[PDB]
Formats: sequence, structure tokens, C-alpha cells
Amino acid sequence: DWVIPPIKVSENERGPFPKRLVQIKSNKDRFNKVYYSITGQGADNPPQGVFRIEWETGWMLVTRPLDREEYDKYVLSSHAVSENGSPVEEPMEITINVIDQNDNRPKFTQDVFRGSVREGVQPGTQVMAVSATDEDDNIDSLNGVLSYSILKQDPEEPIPNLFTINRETGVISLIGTGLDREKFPEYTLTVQATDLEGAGLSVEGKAIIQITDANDNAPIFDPKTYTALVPENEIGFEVQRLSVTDLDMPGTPAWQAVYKIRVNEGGFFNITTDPESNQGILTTAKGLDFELRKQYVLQITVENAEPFSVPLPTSTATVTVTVEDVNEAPFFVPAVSRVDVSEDLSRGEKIISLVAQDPDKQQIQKLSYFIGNDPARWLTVNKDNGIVTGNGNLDRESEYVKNNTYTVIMLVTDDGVSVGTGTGTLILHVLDVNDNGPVPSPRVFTMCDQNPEPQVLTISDADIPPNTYPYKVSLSHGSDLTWKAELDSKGTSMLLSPTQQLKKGDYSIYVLLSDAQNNPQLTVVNATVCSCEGKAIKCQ
Amino acid sequence: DWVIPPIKVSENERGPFPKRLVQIKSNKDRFNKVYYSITGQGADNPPQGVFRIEWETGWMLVTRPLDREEYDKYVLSSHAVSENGSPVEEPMEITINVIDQNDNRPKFTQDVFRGSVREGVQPGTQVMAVSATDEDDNIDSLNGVLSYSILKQDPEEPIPNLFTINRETGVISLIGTGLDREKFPEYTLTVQATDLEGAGLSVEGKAIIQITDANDNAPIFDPKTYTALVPENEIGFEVQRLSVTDLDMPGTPAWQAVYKIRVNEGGFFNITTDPESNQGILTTAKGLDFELRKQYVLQITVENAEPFSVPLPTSTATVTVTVEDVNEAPFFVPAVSRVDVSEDLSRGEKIISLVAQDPDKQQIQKLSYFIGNDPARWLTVNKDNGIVTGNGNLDRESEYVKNNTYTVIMLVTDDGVSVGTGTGTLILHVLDVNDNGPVPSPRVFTMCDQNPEPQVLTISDADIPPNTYPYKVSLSHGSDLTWKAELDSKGTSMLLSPTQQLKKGDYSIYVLLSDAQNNPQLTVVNATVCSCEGKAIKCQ
Ligand SMILES: *[C@@H]1O[C@H](CO)[C@@H](O)[C@H](O)[C@H]1NC(C)=O
Ligand SMILES: *[C@@H]1O[C@H](CO)[C@@H](O)[C@H](O)[C@H]1NC(C)=O
Ligand SMILES: *[C@@H]1O[C@H](CO)[C@@H](O)[C@H](O)[C@H]1NC(C)=O
Ligand SMILES: *[C@@H]1O[C@H](CO)[C@@H](O)[C@H](O)[C@H]1NC(C)=O
Ligand SMILES: *[C@@H]1O[C@H](CO)[C@@H](O)[C@H](O)[C@H]1NC(C)=O
Ligand SMILES: *[C@@H]1O[C@H](CO)[C@@H](O)[C@H](O)[C@H]1NC(C)=O
Ligand SMILES: *[C@@H]1O[C@H](CO)[C@@H](O)[C@H](O)[C@H]1NC(C)=O
Ligand SMILES: *[C@@H]1O[C@H](CO)[C@@H](O)[C@H](O)[C@H]1NC(C)=O
Ligand SMILES: *[C@@H]1O[C@H](CO)[C@@H](O)[C@H](O)[C@H]1NC(C)=O
Ligand SMILES: *[C@@H]1O[C@H](CO)[C@@H](O)[C@H](O)[C@H]1NC(C)=O
Ligand SMILES: *[C@@H]1O[C@H](CO)[C@@H](O)[C@H](O)[C@H]1NC(C)=O
Ligand SMILES: *[C@@H]1O[C@H](CO)[C@@H](O)[C@H](O)[C@H]1NC(C)=O
Ligand SMILES: *[C@@H]1O[C@H](CO)[C@@H](O)[C@H](O)[C@H]1NC(C)=O
Ligand SMILES: *[C@@H]1O[C@H](CO)[C@@H](O)[C@H](O)[C@H]1NC(C)=O
Ligand SMILES: *[C@@H]1O[C@H](CO)[C@@H](O)[C@H](O)[C@H]1NC(C)=O
Ligand SMILES: *[C@@H]1O[C@H](CO)[C@@H](O)[C@H](O)[C@H]1NC(C)=O
Ligand SMILES: *[C@@H]1O[C@H](CO)[C@@H](O)[C@H](O)[C@H]1NC(C)=O
Ligand SMILES: *[C@@H]1O[C@H](CO)[C@@H](O)[C@H](O)[C@H]1NC(C)=O
Ligand SMILES: *[C@H]1O[C@H](CO)[C@@H](O)[C@H](O)[C@H]1NC(C)=O
Ligand SMILES: *[C@H]1O[C@H](CO)[C@@H](O)[C@H](O)[C@H]1NC(C)=O
Ligand SMILES: *[C@H]1O[C@H](CO)[C@@H](O)[C@H](O)[C@H]1NC(C)=O
Ligand SMILES: *[C@H]1O[C@H](CO)[C@@H](O)[C@H](O)[C@H]1NC(C)=O
Ligand SMILES: *[C@H]1O[C@H](CO)[C@@H](O)[C@H](O)[C@H]1NC(C)=O
Ligand SMILES: *[C@H]1O[C@H](CO)[C@@H](O)[C@H](O)[C@H]1NC(C)=O
Ligand SMILES: *[C@H]1O[C@H](CO)[C@@H](O)[C@H](O)[C@H]1NC(C)=O
Ligand SMILES: *[C@H]1O[C@H](CO)[C@@H](O)[C@H](O)[C@H]1NC(C)=O
Ligand SMILES: *[C@H]1O[C@H](CO)[C@@H](O)[C@H](O)[C@H]1NC(C)=O
Ligand SMILES: *[C@H]1O[C@H](CO)[C@@H](O)[C@H](O)[C@H]1NC(C)=O
Ligand SMILES: *[C@H]1O[C@H](CO)[C@@H](O)[C@H](O)[C@H]1NC(C)=O
Ligand SMILES: *[C@H]1O[C@H](CO)[C@@H](O)[C@H](O)[C@H]1NC(C)=O
Ligand SMILES: [Ca+2]
Ligand SMILES: [Ca+2]
Ligand SMILES: [Ca+2]
Ligand SMILES: [Ca+2]
Ligand SMILES: [Ca+2]
Ligand SMILES: [Ca+2]
Ligand SMILES: [Ca+2]
Ligand SMILES: [Ca+2]
Ligand SMILES: [Ca+2]
Ligand SMILES: [Ca+2]
Ligand SMILES: [Ca+2]
Ligand SMILES: [Ca+2]
Ligand SMILES: [Ca+2]
Ligand SMILES: [Ca+2]
Ligand SMILES: [Ca+2]
Ligand SMILES: [Ca+2]
Ligand SMILES: [Ca+2]
Ligand SMILES: [Ca+2]
Ligand SMILES: [Ca+2]
Ligand SMILES: [Ca+2]
Ligand SMILES: [Ca+2]
Ligand SMILES: [Ca+2]
Ligand SMILES: [Ca+2]
Ligand SMILES: [Ca+2]
Repeated sequence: DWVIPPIKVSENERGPFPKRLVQIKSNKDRFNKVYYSITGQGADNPPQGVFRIEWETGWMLVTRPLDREEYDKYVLSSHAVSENGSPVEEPMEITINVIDQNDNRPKFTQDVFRGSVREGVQPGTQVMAVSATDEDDNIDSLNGVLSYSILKQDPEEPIPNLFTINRETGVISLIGTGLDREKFPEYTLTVQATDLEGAGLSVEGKAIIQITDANDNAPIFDPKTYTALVPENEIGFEVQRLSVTDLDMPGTPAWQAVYKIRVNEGGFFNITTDPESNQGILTTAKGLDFELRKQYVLQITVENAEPFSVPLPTSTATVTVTVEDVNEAPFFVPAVSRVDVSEDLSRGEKIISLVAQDPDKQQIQKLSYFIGNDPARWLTVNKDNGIVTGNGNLDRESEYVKNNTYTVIMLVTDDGVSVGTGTGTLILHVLDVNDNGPVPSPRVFTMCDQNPEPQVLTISDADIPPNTYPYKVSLSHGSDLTWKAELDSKGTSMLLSPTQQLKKGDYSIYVLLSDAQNNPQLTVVNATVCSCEGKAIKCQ
Repeated sequence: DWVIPPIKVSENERGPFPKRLVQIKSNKDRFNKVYYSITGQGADNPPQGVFRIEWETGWMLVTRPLDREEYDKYVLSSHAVSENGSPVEEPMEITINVIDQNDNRPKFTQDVFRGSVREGVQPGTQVMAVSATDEDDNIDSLNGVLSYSILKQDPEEPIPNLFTINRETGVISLIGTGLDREKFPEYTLTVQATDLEGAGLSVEGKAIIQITDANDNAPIFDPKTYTALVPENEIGFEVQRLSVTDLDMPGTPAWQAVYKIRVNEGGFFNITTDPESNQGILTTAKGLDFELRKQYVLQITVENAEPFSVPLPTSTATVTVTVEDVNEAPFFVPAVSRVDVSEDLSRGEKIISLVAQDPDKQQIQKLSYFIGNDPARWLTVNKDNGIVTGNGNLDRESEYVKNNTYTVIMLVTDDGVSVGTGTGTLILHVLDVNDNGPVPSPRVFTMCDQNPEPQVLTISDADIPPNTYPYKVSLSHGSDLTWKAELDSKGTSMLLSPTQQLKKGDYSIYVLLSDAQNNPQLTVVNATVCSCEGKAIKCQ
């Protein structure tokens, strides 16, 4: 058909109501009276009564103002019946479009936006982002397009133009330079959005930016030069602690100190760090020792764990140390294999005039010499002059003496001012003299009767050679009660044989030898005889 | 509903016909085939067939070109029935608006406009007014708004820009200066009107302006100096006529002449004007007279009835007159009570030597003296010398003479060259002489007998005093036939009485008187007597 165009109507209209929109006519009215009515939402349906028609003229009206924001369009159905009561025309659809008007102010997405950036970054860096909206049209008008802006950053210091915002997108960026967490950490700037691309109505928001941290700062010592005293030897011990103040953020690696000495003399120092006021705690690496050095001039520089965000001054601490003195024990010089001395020494004679030395050249402390180790008592010391003399009777020949030795240990004490011990061994070579003289091996025989065979006997000397070289056998009172002497060819033994057919048991034979001579006297080597033929038998 | 918008269509469209306008669909076609038709003016109604629809597709078309000027809009009704034959949708109204196109040239209201203005008016004066129209739109386009103009005034002289026209209203006004009915009275200018405020199409008209008249001109004489001759006395008469030429419009007061003399000597001149060539007709106010003046130098200026529309030169006419001569009658000087003359004058004696005078000093014309009035013939005149002598017998005493007078009139005639009369009266004092003498009153008595009483008688003189002073009575032959004389005391009468006793009737008495003397003789005063006693009785 020839339909009927949609009807545009403005919003928030205002004048004298009613307002005729249009007029409709059924031509089938030649016959009876026609009754015009109309139906739909806004008609008889909810919102009832916005539009109504004059049953007799065919006029359509808007009865009151409208807000497209509420309902932006309506569709209606129109009718025409006869007085008799019958419909005449197939109904007719009707449309109305509600044209937008700038009745709406915009509104920010949130009531407050927050942001953050680091202090050392470069100009032209994107920080935050902000939103807002207008409910009016924005597809055929500007009643709903906004334009963003900024008008007041607080801390109007260092300067007041650190940022800008993209008018269309509302994004903010760092424009200037001079950000420092250490002086001004959080800005509060006021934003506004406007109707018709900055032309219409405006509103406010608030965005707040916190500033991350940077290693803008270096560490600073609170003393620059310290001093402490120290002892030579127990040690590995705490000398002095140090103080400092970095200014970036505390629990952070831009706040933790790292040290080191420049030069470690004997490399006898270690230094650690501590999460207190991360003071510098210095200590001794390997004890000290001395009388060698009293002075210690060393320097320690301090850094952070992480590198610096800028060239900065490295700052050292210069420190002086002094070693207190402890006084140590003295010592005999050697451990003496000294005196190759003979057995004939006169009880009270100079053996070893000895001396001991003591470390501490503070030496105005003497000591006393004491002896100590010990198989039995011979020797003697002058305690205030360390003089070892030889008292007593010695005898290389016999008991304690093991290999050609006699080892003895002695002491010495550090007095004068405190304490001390000195353990020193002393081996002294004893010597030989020909003391003893020759002696027979077996002392009792068992001779036989009829024809006894030679009674083997031998010789032994306690002395050391030559002193036991060859012999000379001799038979004293009974050199004839019949007894005849004899030597083995290979030196050592002697052959003892009677020369008479003598008696039934129990009787001695006086013996007498010599080796350089010395002559011993020996003696009786008794002789038990019991009935027989010729071989030395078990007796009775 | 969701109707269907009006359809705009251009006018004088042109391309390949048909032209689809729009397509309609009934959705109730799920069931049968639907048949699309359409109705109305331009459809099935007159203009039939401008639009038609394709029963099966639902397309609407314009079949041929259109002229909004003919029909600027159409309304149509669309239908849709089922094959079975039933309608499905309530019909649908359809509208088409025909948009204007500049197909129309404008046209002047009239084929020729006329106008008129007066020559002396000022620049910036509204004269005519002109109209014209275009039939195309003029409420949303310029297809129908005109712009007026002018492009050719004829008589491109004095200059060619006497006027302008208001482009929007088409009114014309005088812009320049130099209008003269007398040289260029009617302009013919060509006008044009145009489409789109002078932009589109144009056409022509014609406006013609006549120029009213003004008193631009003054009157001019055709002679500047005239002359005429004239006679002394019959008069009030036409001397000379005058000619002139004003140049404005003829039957008009800017063409009628008005005159006047500058100086009217004795105020004896009048001059009128005449609707001929309104010549100046001069005449004589009160006759002239003379021998007093021959010359007349006078001037007459000429104006118009209505003042002048500009300073102009007043132009006079200087004129000379000459008076011809007529010769008049002579006159005795006075009218004479002249001659106190006596009665004794000698017949033929000088009474009044008189003279008369005649006007015209051209005097070489004499006259003749004649007498004329008349009781009887005494006097006489010398006609060629006017001398009145006295012939005859006169007599103061008696007949014609009334009071002491005698009046006579005489004449004199102007000859020599033409004609003349002179009536002059003449009274002449006559005088007294003592002519007559005394005389008795009654001449006949009636006396009585016995004793007659005195017969009274009296006296009378024809003379004038002293000449009749007192008397002297005398009785002649019968101074005694008995008669005795007597005078009255108071002079006049006389007492007559007998002295004898005398006779019976019929007889006279001779009487005789005197007054200076003169002596009269009188006479007989007869006396009739009849019988009696004493009183004068009636007789017998
Ligand atoms: C930003 O927020 C802080 C915290 O309240 C406030 O003190 C400051 O004034 C605001 N503006 C700036 C530029 O710091
Ligand atoms: C020396 O060492 C001591 C240790 O107690 C310290 O207090 C002092 O500051 C250091 N410097 C000097 C000059 O004494
Ligand atoms: C670190 O020590 C320096 C030296 O006096 C001082 O100026 C600074 O304030 C200290 N740091 C802090 C956080 O106090
Ligand atoms: C202190 O500094 C030294 C030197 O680098 C380092 O070895 C040590 O680990 C540090 N102490 C601490 C607790 O970090
Ligand atoms: C530390 O060493 C320096 C370098 O010679 C010296 O001046 C200072 O006296 C020493 N000790 C102290 C107490 O500073
Ligand atoms: C000698 O030195 C040895 C070796 O240590 C030791 O066993 C002995 O007791 C010391 N004295 C003697 C008498 O041998
Ligand atoms: C010296 O050392 C000895 C070791 O035999 C010890 O018994 C003694 O106590 C020390 N003497 C002193 C005075 O400290
Ligand atoms: C020295 O005396 C000390 C103290 O008893 C002892 O420990 C040590 O064994 C002794 N010997 C030597 C050779 O120092
Ligand atoms: C040997 O025997 C004799 C005889 O009785 C006896 O006197 C002696 O003591 C024994 N031994 C020695 C070495 O004399
Ligand atoms: C005006 O009309 C007269 C009369 O026909 C004509 O003679 C004349 O040429 C026209 N134009 C002017 C300027 O007189
Ligand atoms: C004189 O008057 C006569 C009258 O007939 C006239 O014709 C003439 O122009 C006038 N002027 C002169 C100088 O004659
Ligand atoms: C009027 O008289 C003057 C004088 O000759 C002449 O120039 C003028 O043309 C006359 N007027 C007319 C209409 O002829
Ligand atoms: C001619 O002029 C005289 C002088 O004003 C005037 O009185 C007279 O009426 C005029 N004649 C006519 C016919 O207008
Ligand atoms: C008119 O009067 C003038 C003025 O004196 C004179 O010149 C003239 O002759 C007179 N008559 C005539 C004929 O112009
Ligand atoms: C005299 O004059 C008178 C007065 O007019 C006149 O009547 C009379 O006729 C004249 N003549 C005489 C004789 O009186
Ligand atoms: C003169 O006047 C007389 C009047 O009495 C008249 O009769 C006569 O005609 C006149 N004479 C002449 C010559 O005109
Ligand atoms: C003079 O004569 C004339 C001509 O008849 C007459 O009319 C008139 O009366 C006479 N008388 C006088 C006094 O002029
Ligand atoms: C008087 O009478 C006488 C007598 O008859 C007579 O003759 C006479 O004529 C009369 N009158 C006069 C005047 O004489
Ligand atoms: C020093 O002592 C610390 C504590 O035991 C140890 O961990 C470190 O290895 C030593 N040396 C150094 C150079 O720190
Ligand atoms: C000082 O030395 C440290 C390393 O010990 C270094 O990191 C720092 O950059 C140095 N100072 C300067 C100004 O380069
Ligand atoms: C510490 O002090 C000493 C002496 O003044 C100097 O040699 C050393 O360089 C100093 N360290 C610093 C960082 O100044
Ligand atoms: C530490 O500081 C001292 C003195 O200021 C300087 O001479 C030395 O070079 C510094 N050490 C380092 C490693 O920077
Ligand atoms: C004594 O000192 C010596 C060094 O000559 C050593 O060999 C020996 O072991 C020491 N003996 C003791 C018990 O100290
Ligand atoms: C005695 O001398 C030997 C040879 O020098 C030696 O090796 C040994 O130790 C010493 N003492 C003993 C009991 O062998
Ligand atoms: C002159 O004669 C005319 C004609 O009768 C008259 O109307 C007018 O009043 C007279 N006087 C003047 C000054 O025109
Ligand atoms: C000449 O006189 C007339 C009146 O007689 C007057 O209207 C005219 O304006 C005068 N001429 C001039 C140039 O004024
Ligand atoms: C007419 O002519 C006479 C003599 O020339 C002169 O006096 C008079 O002014 C003239 N009038 C005019 C208008 O020239
Ligand atoms: C008429 O013209 C004469 C001469 O041109 C002039 O002298 C006179 O003033 C004029 N008269 C008037 C009334 O203008
Ligand atoms: C004659 O003239 C006289 C003037 O003296 C006049 O009184 C009288 O009327 C005249 N008589 C006649 C008839 O003219
Ligand atoms: C005569 O004289 C008288 C007086 O002067 C005069 O008045 C009269 O007119 C004269 N005539 C008559 C008839 O009275
Ligand atoms: Ca709204
Ligand atoms: Ca809106
Ligand atoms: Ca808005
Ligand atoms: Ca910083
Ligand atoms: Ca730092
Ligand atoms: Ca920092
Ligand atoms: Ca030491
Ligand atoms: Ca020491
Ligand atoms: Ca010591
Ligand atoms: Ca020995
Ligand atoms: Ca020995
Ligand atoms: Ca020996
Ligand atoms: Ca047309
Ligand atoms: Ca048109
Ligand atoms: Ca047009
Ligand atoms: Ca003119
Ligand atoms: Ca004029
Ligand atoms: Ca004129
Ligand atoms: Ca005269
Ligand atoms: Ca004359
Ligand atoms: Ca005359
Ligand atoms: Ca007389
Ligand atoms: Ca007389
Ligand atoms: Ca007389």
C-alpha cells in the first residue's frame, strides 16, 4: 500500500498539551458513522494514555512529555468500526520514534581510580587508564561522546606538569621528569569528562598515583673512621661493628649492605652483614700473633645487593686496629741428645749447662728451671740458672738403660708476670767402663762315677767390647782336688774335668777368670756326683 | 501504524518510461495468491493511467512526465484481494508531491503601463509603478521571485538617466534633473523582470511617462514699443492693441496675460486683456481734452495669473500717444448784467461793446456775432465786431419789463474752419425818466340831487419816485360850473364837490394835475346825476 510514515517526536517536549500528531480517515464512511479508536503500549496498554484519538475526527495526539531514555519508540494499531458495530478497515500499524536530547550528564566508571609508576622511568611512559559514560545518543549526535582532561595534580611540586591524558581514550602518561619516591611519593590529580567532545557538560573524578622505588641512593656510613683493640690468641672474634644509612626502601635489596676490605694483609679478616641496621660486623679470620704488628689500616666499601640506577659515589670506611698483648710460655731450645758422658762421673759435675728462651719481648719476666721426668734420682738442676749437674752413682751396665740410652724430660716456668710451661726431652749418651768380670754359666753339675765326661761350662761379661775379649782360666785352692781347666776353641766355654777317681757327691771347685785381667774371682760351682759310667746323668 | 511516507517526484521528468516508485507486499499471502490493484485520480479516475501497479509483484510506477503547474499532488488508495475473491487488508492511502521546476517565464501585469509627472519637481520623487508575475514556486525556491530593471529611456536627451526603479517593488522614481515639458514632454522606457532575483529568465514591458506643465516661462511682447493717434472728445475709446507670447500651456493661467500701466497721469487709461492671443487692449478712461498735452510715454508690464515657478524677467512695453485736434465752440465771456442805461437813449448808440473767446489756439478761425432771444426789436449788433448798439424807442414804464428788468440772450458762431455756438444771456438795467403825469381813479360818478356828498377821486403816476411826489390840483374851463377841488391829508385822493345846486345828469368836469409839475391835463371825469338827498347812489 500507500502506508503511513513513522512519526518523529522530540524528547522532553514542552508547551501546551495536547499536540496533534496526525489525522486519519476511513473512506468507507459514506455509509454510516465511523468510530476511531487505537491500541497498544502507550495506548491502552502500559504506559496507558500517552496517546489518544478523537473517535469522531480521527486526530492523534501526544498527551504529555516523553524521555527516550525511558522508551525510545512506540508501535500502535488503529481502528475504525461502524455505528452498527462492524469493523470497516483492516487495522493499521503506527510508529513513533523518540529523538534524543542532551538531558544526560556523563559519569565516571569508578568513583576513584588508582595508579603506580617507578621513579626512574622515562618521559612518554603510559601509567593509568580512566573511564566514564553518557547515556544520551552517541551514534548520530555528540550528546554522548566525551573528551577527557586533567586540571589539578597535587604536590604541585617539583613542577606541576608531570602528566597528560589522551582526550579520546582517557589514558594517562608521564610527560615530564623529576620523579622521586624519596621526596614526593604519591600524586593526586583531578580529572574531568565532557559532553560533545569537551563542549557540553562536565564532571569530576580522582585518580591517585603512587611511585614505585628506585636505587636512587647509595649507602652512607655513620662513622667514617673507627678504632678497636684486640688480643693475639684464643681467637676468631668480633672486633667492631659499623653503622650506615641507605635511603631507598628498607626490606629491599636497595637497602641491604654488602662489604669487603680492600686489602687483606695475611688474609686474616672476615666481615659479614646483618639485617639489623645492616651494620658492618667485622671479625678476625685466623687469630693474630703479636709482637709482629700493632697497626692495621684497612678500608671497607659498601654496596647494595642490586646495581645502581645511576652513577653514584662509593663510600669507604677507614679503620684502625691495635693488638693487645698476651704473654706466652718459654721453651728450652732443643730437645737434647747431648751428653755422651761416661759412668765414672763425679757426683756433682757439670753435664749440660742449658738455656731456654721466652717469646714476649716485654721480657722483664724470668723463669725457674725444674726437672721432671724420671726413672731414678741422679741429676740436679740449679733452678735460677738452668744448670744440669750429675749427682749419684750411675752404671751404664744395667737396668733402665735400654738401648745405649737414658732419656729424661724436664721443665721450665714463665713467671715474672704470669704463667708458663716448657716440655723438653733430654737423651744423654751413657758410656762404657769395664766394671764386672767373667762368670760361669751353669753353677751345679751332676757328674757321674765310673767315667764322667767333660762338664761343659761357659763365660759371660756384663761389659761391652773390647772389655770382654779373651780369657785366662784359673783354679785357686783346689787346683788339685783334681780339677783341670779348659777353653773351647771358638772362645766362650771352658772344659772342666777331674784327674782323680773321686767321691760320692756334694763338693765345689773354686774358679778364677780374667778379661783385660780384672781377674775374677769366681768361685764355687759346686758338684753333685752320683753312681755311674760316663755320661752326665739326672741325679738323685 | 507504520505508515508509508509521501513520495516526492520531480516535474517534467524525462528518461525511459516506466519508473518504479515503490513496492508493496501483503503478508497475508501465505494462504492464496494476492492481487494488487490501486484506485484514485491519476489512477482509474481522471487523469486516468498516470500510475499503475503490477498485480503480481506490487510495484508502483509513474508512466509519463508531469507538470506540477497542472496538478501538484495526488492521493491514491491501494488494494489486495485473494484469488478466491476476498479482500485481505484494509486499503492503504498513498501520497505523491510534485516538486517545482523552473519551467515558467514571468509576465507583466499589463502590456503597457502609463505615467505622468510635472517638469519642475525635485530629484527623489516617486512617479509610476509596474507589475508582473511568475507561476513557478516562490515560497521555497526563487523560481518565482522577480527583480525589476530598466534598460532604455527614449529621448536619450538631455541626459539618459532621469529615472531608476526599485528592483524588489518595481516602483520608479525621478533621479536626475532637467525636465522640461516645453522641449521633451514624453519619455518611453523599456523595463525587464527576472527569475531568481534577476538570475533566471527575463521579459519586457513598456512604460510611458508624460510630463505635466510648469510656469517655466514668462510672457514676451511682440512689439516692444508702439504708437497710436487719438481725438480729444467723444470718448472712452480703443487706442491700440498689443501682442505677446508666453510658452507654457495655452488654455492655462500660465498663459493668460495680466497688465497694468506703471504711471497713470490723470488716471485716464484702462487696459483689459482678451482670450484671443490674449492681446493687450488699451483704451481711454475719461476722454482727453487737448491743447494741454500731445505726448504720452507710458509703460505696461505683463504677468500671468499664477506666480512663477522661477525668478524670471518681467517684460514691459513702452508706448507713445498723440492727441489729434477737434475744434470747439467760442463763448462770450460773461452772461451780462451790464448796462444800467436810461430810457432817453438815442436810437443807434453804444450800449455794450462786447467780446467772446474761442478755445483752440489754432486760432485762425473767426466767428460772427448774431443776436437771438427776444421780446421786441430794439437793439442791434455788428456781426463781425460784436458791438451792441441801441436802436429804437424804449420805455422803462411798461410792458415786458417785469422787475426792473429786460433780459435778452444772444449768439456767436465758430467759423473759419468748422462749426460753433455760444449761448449767452444778457440782462440790462433800464432806468427811470418821468414820462407820464397824474390821473384820476374813477372816471364816472353818480351824484345825488338834494345834497350830494363828496365824490372821492384819487391820483396815479406811471413813474417811479421822486417823480410822483405830491400834487397840485387844477380846474380848467369849468373852474366854476361849480366844482371845488381837494386833497386827502395822507396825499393820494382828491375831494370833488360842487358849489351850485345844479342839474339833472350827464356832464363833465375838466381836471388838471402836476407832480414835479409835468402838469397833466387831465380831463373830463364826467358826472351822471339822478334825483335825491345826499349819498352817492346807484343810478338810472
Ligand atoms: C595524593 O595523595 C596523597 C595521600 O592522601 C595526598 O597527601 C597528596 O596531597 C595527593 N596529591 C599529591 C600530588 O601527592
Ligand atoms: C676508636 O675505637 C673506639 C672503640 O671503642 C671507638 O669508640 C672510636 O670511635 C674509634 N675512633 C677513635 C678516634 O677513637
Ligand atoms: C644516614 O646518615 C646520614 C649522615 O648523618 C644522615 O644525613 C641521614 O639522615 C641518615 N639516614 C636517615 C634515614 O636518617
Ligand atoms: C656481608 O658482606 C659479605 C661480603 O660480600 C658477604 O659475603 C656476606 O654474605 C654479607 N652478609 C650478609 C648477611 O649478607
Ligand atoms: C687508624 O689509622 C689511621 C691511619 O694512620 C691513624 O690516623 C689512626 O690514629 C688509627 N687509629 C685511630 C684511633 O684512628
Ligand atoms: C727413655 O726414652 C724412652 C723413649 O720414650 C722412654 O720409653 C723411657 O722411659 C726413657 N727412659 C729410659 C731410662 O729409657
Ligand atoms: C706449666 O705446665 C705444667 C705442665 O707439666 C702444668 O702442670 C703447670 O700448671 C703449668 N704451670 C703454670 C705456672 O701455669
Ligand atoms: C709440656 O707441658 C705441657 C703442660 O702439661 C704438656 O701438655 C706437654 O705435653 C708438655 N710437653 C711438651 C713437649 O711440651
Ligand atoms: C756349694 O756347696 C757347698 C757345700 O755345702 C756350700 O757351702 C756352698 O754354699 C755351695 N755353693 C756355693 C756357691 O758355695
Ligand atoms: C515616448 O513616447 C513618445 C510618443 O510616441 C515617443 O515619440 C518617444 O520617442 C518615446 N520616448 C521618449 C523618451 O520620449
Ligand atoms: C506707431 O503707431 C502705429 C499705429 O498704426 C504702429 O503701426 C507703429 O508700429 C507704432 N510705432 C511707430 C514707430 O510708428
Ligand atoms: C513669441 O514671440 C517671440 C519673439 O519673436 C518668439 O521668439 C516666440 O517663438 C513666440 N512664441 C511662439 C510660440 O512662437
Ligand atoms: C487684463 O488686465 C487687467 C489688469 O489687471 C485686469 O483687470 C483685467 O481683468 C484683464 N482682463 C482680462 C480679460 O482678464
Ligand atoms: C514714443 O515715446 C518715445 C519716448 O520719448 C519716443 O521716442 C517716440 O517717438 C514716441 N512715439 C513713437 C512713434 O515711438
Ligand atoms: C428776462 O429774463 C427772464 C428770466 O429768465 C425771462 O423770463 C424773460 O422772458 C426775459 N425778458 C424779459 C423782457 O423779461
Ligand atoms: C450753433 O448753435 C445753435 C444753437 O442755437 C444751433 O442751432 C446751430 O446749429 C449751431 N451752428 C452751427 C454752425 O453749428
Ligand atoms: C447755446 O446754444 C446751444 C445750441 O442750441 C443750446 O443747446 C444751449 O441751450 C444754448 N445756451 C447756452 C447757455 O449755451
Ligand atoms: C363825457 O361826457 C361827455 C358828454 O356827452 C362826452 O362828450 C365825453 O366824451 C365823455 N367822456 C369824456 C372823457 O369826455
Ligand atoms: C667468614 O665467616 C663467615 C661466618 O662463618 C663464613 O660464612 C665466611 O665464609 C667466612 N669468610 C668470608 C670471606 O666471609
Ligand atoms: C664506586 O665503586 C663501586 C663499586 O665498589 C661502583 O659500583 C660505583 O659506581 C663507584 N662510583 C662511581 C662514581 O662510579
Ligand atoms: C677514610 O678515612 C681515611 C683517612 O681520612 C681515608 O684515607 C679514606 O680514603 C677514607 N674513606 C673515605 C670513603 O673517605
Ligand atoms: C672509598 O672512599 C675512599 C675515600 O673517599 C676512596 O678513596 C676509595 O676509592 C673508595 N673506594 C671505592 C672502592 O670506591
Ligand atoms: C720431649 O721432647 C722431645 C723432643 O726432643 C720429643 O721428641 C718427645 O716426644 C718429648 N717427650 C715428651 C714426653 O714430651
Ligand atoms: C739406639 O740406637 C739405635 C741406632 O741408632 C736407634 O735406632 C735406637 O732407637 C736406639 N735405641 C733402641 C732401643 O734401639
Ligand atoms: C476699465 O473698463 C473695464 C470695462 O468696462 C472695467 O470693467 C474696468 O473696471 C475699468 N477700469 C479698470 C482699471 O480696468
Ligand atoms: C519683474 O516684476 C514682476 C512683477 O511685475 C515680478 O513678478 C518678477 O519676478 C520680476 N522679475 C524678477 C527677475 O524678479
Ligand atoms: C520699452 O522701450 C523704452 C525705450 O526704449 C524703455 O524705456 C522701456 O524700459 C522699454 N521696456 C522694456 C521692457 O525694455
Ligand atoms: C519692464 O521692462 C523695463 C525695461 O526692460 C524695465 O526697465 C522695467 O523695470 C520693467 N518693469 C517691471 C515692472 O518689471
Ligand atoms: C444765458 O446765460 C445765463 C448766464 O448769465 C444763464 O443764467 C441763463 O440761464 C442763460 N439763459 C439761456 C436761455 O441760455
Ligand atoms: C429784481 O430785483 C430783485 C432784488 O435784487 C431780484 O431779486 C429779482 O429777481 C429781480 N426781478 C424780480 C421780478 O423780482
Ligand atoms: Ca531525558
Ligand atoms: Ca537524551
Ligand atoms: Ca549527554
Ligand atoms: Ca630518588
Ligand atoms: Ca640504594
Ligand atoms: Ca629510592
Ligand atoms: Ca705473640
Ligand atoms: Ca705476647
Ligand atoms: Ca712469657
Ligand atoms: Ca757399671
Ligand atoms: Ca761399665
Ligand atoms: Ca769385664
Ligand atoms: Ca511545468
Ligand atoms: Ca514549475
Ligand atoms: Ca520561473
Ligand atoms: Ca520648462
Ligand atoms: Ca508662463
Ligand atoms: Ca511650461
Ligand atoms: Ca481741447
Ligand atoms: Ca481743440
Ligand atoms: Ca472753434
Ligand atoms: Ca416811459
Ligand atoms: Ca420813465
Ligand atoms: Ca410823473
